[PDB]
Amino acid sequence: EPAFWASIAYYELNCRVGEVFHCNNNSVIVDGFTNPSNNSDRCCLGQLSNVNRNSTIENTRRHIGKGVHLYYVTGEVYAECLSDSAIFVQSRNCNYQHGFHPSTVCKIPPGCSLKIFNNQEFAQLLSQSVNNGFEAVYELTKMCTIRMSFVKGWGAEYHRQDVTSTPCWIEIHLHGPLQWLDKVLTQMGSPHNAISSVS
Amino acid sequence: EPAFWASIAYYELNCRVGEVFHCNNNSVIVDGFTNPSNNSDRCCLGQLSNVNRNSTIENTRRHIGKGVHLYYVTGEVYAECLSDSAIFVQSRNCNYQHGFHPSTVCKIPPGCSLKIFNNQEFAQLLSQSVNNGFEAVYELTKMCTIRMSFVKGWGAEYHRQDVTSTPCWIEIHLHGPLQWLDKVLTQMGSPHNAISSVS
Amino acid sequence: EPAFWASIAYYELNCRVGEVFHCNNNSVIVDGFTNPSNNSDRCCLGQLSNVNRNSTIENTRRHIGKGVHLYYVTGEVYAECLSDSAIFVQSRNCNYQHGFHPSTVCKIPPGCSLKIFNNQEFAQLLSQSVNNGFEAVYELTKMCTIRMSFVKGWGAEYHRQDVTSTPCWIEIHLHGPLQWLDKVLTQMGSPHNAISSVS
Repeated sequence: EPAFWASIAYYELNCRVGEVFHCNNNSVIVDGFTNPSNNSDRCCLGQLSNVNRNSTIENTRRHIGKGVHLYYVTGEVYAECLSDSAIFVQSRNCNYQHGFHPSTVCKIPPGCSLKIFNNQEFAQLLSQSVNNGFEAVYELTKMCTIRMSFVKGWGAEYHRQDVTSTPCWIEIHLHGPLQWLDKVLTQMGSPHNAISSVS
Repeated sequence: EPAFWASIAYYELNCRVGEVFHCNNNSVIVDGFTNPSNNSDRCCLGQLSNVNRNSTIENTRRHIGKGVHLYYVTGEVYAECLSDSAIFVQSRNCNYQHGFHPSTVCKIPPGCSLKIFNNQEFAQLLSQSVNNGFEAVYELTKMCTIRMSFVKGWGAEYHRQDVTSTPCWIEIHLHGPLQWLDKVLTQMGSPHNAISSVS
Repeated sequence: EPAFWASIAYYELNCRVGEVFHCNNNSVIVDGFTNPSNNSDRCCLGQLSNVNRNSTIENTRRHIGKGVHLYYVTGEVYAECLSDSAIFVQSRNCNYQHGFHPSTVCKIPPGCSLKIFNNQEFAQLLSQSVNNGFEAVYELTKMCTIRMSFVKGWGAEYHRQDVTSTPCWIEIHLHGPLQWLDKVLTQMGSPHNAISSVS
């Protein structure tokens, strides 16, 4: 249905770095090398520039290497750690599809794989949370974004508590889900407690 | 003449959020829902991401809803508040076309409408300010951008004094005007007091 | 080989301003006027917006005028100062092709010209630094970006020590070089001292 199944924006700490990548090929790689082809469907982080860069970020960028392979197949998306260092994923849909806390950050060690989005499991939540409120379904908006860190992990068991603390990370928007979510939201009504224009 | 009649970039406070939208359809909507189609010509704010986000911004984003409808017709552009909360517009051309101070921020309450750019009124200023200086016509550059806030207002009568203080707002560039302005500027000469390269 | 020979992003101080321009025409101009055509292959800085802008930046933007002409021919790229004020270039490849320190910032006074990238000279470095390490060739990544300031200079002989200190400047990525560099890096191996995921 959508021209792209995902889009990916990259950051270094809390500052967006480089253009947004959009994916139509079902298999995309985000690596740390230097090819600029927006076509190909390699998202190459290595040729993103940043003068604000520091040593701990430069070092990390040199260990992304092969990076992450993100495979869209039917309704599911899996992420594979091709890099020689681990990646770390925070997916609310995956944290649900299992049984973890919504803020759970999972490790995908090198060579490993993980379903990070379940288009079915999501589809439920959608319907379950329709007759559950409006803001109920607004929050699902949070499920269609997945955050992923290269090398350095964050949260429970690390010093880094926020993804914005990690040197190299990406944000993945799943356009499939967002479109279905959109269909639902456009047929509903604003929250209760209206909103002040001054405060 | 131009491929797009406008482009719109969105911010939350003082940080740009999301990609720039470009408009070729004469009617565009900027709403708070979650459709990613760059085609359609709905600019959907709800699927823009931000970890730096805070509670007062999240709340506002949930009241944008239907948002603003921006209608380009002949030379004029009107803005219509479809949202259940008001939008606030700062248009130098509209502040002139009327008689307000250039920094005047106008409210468009829900259901209301307002001509925010007058392609004629602008056209005058252009000619009047040609034989009025160069920096005279450089400043017109400021007229081709319009800033607009959702829900929270800013300036006179609010605590918020700068648009950068508002949680959710957009910046609209009118490519029609800019092109005509460009035609004029390329035939002129730099300002008087030349410029130091050290200070 | 690449769809674009360069891309250029603009900044004001340390904040990215406006969209990235991509160049396929061998001759591009970056000026300070107001045409939005992404086609043309004029990159027009004057119609980039910024509320965070200050007086010293506004003044500079008004002296860019004709700006810089960047000519890609065969393997070489030359930069010509069309502006009435000088531009300042930091090109690691040019600093090498000559004999300067890598951080050397060169002035191109109005009317002047300068080869800022030598596709041959680069080609050497590439091969020389293959059997010289991996991180050896990773650093070449730094050579394919060129930073350029309008009017105000930076570094040795000025108060401004960092390009991020200059009010108006651009970052140019040479996609030719990056692609060849990419070919090389994808056939190699990560650095020695592996990397901690916690620190």
